[PDB]
Amino acid sequence: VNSFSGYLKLTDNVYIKNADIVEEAKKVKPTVVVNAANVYLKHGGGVAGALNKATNNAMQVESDDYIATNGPLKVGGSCVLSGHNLAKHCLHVVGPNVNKGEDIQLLKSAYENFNQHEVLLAPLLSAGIFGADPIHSLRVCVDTVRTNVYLAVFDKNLYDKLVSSFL
Ligand SMILES: Nc1nc2c(Cl)cccc2s1
Repeated sequence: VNSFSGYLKLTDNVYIKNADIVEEAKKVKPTVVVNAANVYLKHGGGVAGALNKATNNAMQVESDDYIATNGPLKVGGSCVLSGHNLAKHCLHVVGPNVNKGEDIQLLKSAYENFNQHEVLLAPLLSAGIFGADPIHSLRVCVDTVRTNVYLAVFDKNLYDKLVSSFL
């Protein structure tokens, strides 16, 4: 049993809810929250910008030190950093950004990072300002992630379309 409430069950291991991920993290304090990161961990807007704002910029400060030591992530890659006030850990995952011309086949590699964690609160990778089709992102998630994933969808309209169209 876990703390997640109000989710629709899509499969054995994938759950979905219309919820503001910043507000969901604050309520649940999950072991892992996933950030929709870029390779520079520059959390300016989107999921990254919203989560970073909720940490009072502490996520960005920590991220800048990580990049100064390690250099940029790979598209499809990830790193584990602090969850600050939102979670124990934040898994920063880089899905491909279609608005930069990145290979959408890298979306499966991105979701494979989730399999290193037994339970996660996450957004749909490469959705929103990363430009991918969220219906596609949900299909790749279901077909790739084997651990227990609780997906948060900000847009009520999109949430209802993801559920109604789910095979
Ligand atoms: N507070 C929140 N901001 C966002 C943004 Cl900017 C994108 C996607 C989901 C959420 S939840």
